[PDB]
Amino acid sequence: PSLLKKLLLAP
Amino acid sequence: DLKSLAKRIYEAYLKNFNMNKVKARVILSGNNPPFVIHDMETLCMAEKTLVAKLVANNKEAEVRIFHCCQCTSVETVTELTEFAKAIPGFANLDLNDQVTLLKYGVYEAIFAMLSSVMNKDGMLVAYGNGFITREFLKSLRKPFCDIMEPKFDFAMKFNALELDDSDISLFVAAIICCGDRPGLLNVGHIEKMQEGIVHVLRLHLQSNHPDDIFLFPKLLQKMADLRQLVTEHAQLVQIIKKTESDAALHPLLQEIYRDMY
Ligand SMILES: CCCCCCCCCCCCCCCC(=O)O
Repeated sequence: PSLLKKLLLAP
Repeated sequence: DLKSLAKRIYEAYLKNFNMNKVKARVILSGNNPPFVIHDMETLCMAEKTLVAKLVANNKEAEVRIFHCCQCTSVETVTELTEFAKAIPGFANLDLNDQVTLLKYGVYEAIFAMLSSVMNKDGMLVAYGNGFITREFLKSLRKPFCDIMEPKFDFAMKFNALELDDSDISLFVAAIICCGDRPGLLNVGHIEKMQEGIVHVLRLHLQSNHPDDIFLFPKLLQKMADLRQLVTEHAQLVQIIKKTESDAALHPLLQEIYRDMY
């Protein structure tokens, strides 16, 4: 749930 | 098939970065011409036209400039994440290893790619619509005058290699797919993926630059140089954080810098 992981998960 | 890996990485680079070296050279050669920022008057003019929302209310000019620096980095991290997701094999890595590779690779890739918008006199900013002079950045009060000059120094020697976008795309992929980053879960798998990309880079350079028999080891050294450049940059950013209370650090960049070096 980190900000970088949220970028990676963005569709 | 190795040609296919190179082509797929080049295509992913052209799709995902707003600036590439051809686009930058068209602008720097002289619709939408770049506004030149060479002093405080022209900084303030540029701000009102290109980042109007930032100054619609102001904090020292150096702090506003550093804010724009960070905003550029945040945008480039997004571009690098999308690029990474299109690197063949990257999406098959453990999600947490993907995060780790981005964490440790984005600023090395940022400063490598920054070279494409730099010449000896200045650099393109704001999606190609501003050109800020190297002397003006040197003129800023300490510590802010210390941010960009080492990046210009790196870029002048990097640009003398006369790489094109097909080279740089593979170079940036190799930066991201580094098996020796701290905290990786599947080192062996990442080392093998990296080996594949580095293999394609070596062959591509042999074909695209038949005049320079050392170009591949030159670029291996540039990767090492970029690691040192980033460590030093992180140290300066920490000085800014503790001594420049008005210079708010963006939370994504804070996350990248945390527990890095
Ligand atoms: C409107 C003029 C603004 C121009 C300000 C300069 C933008 C330069 C972009 C280079 C970013 C260098 C990165 C330093 C900040 C960071 O640590 O992410």
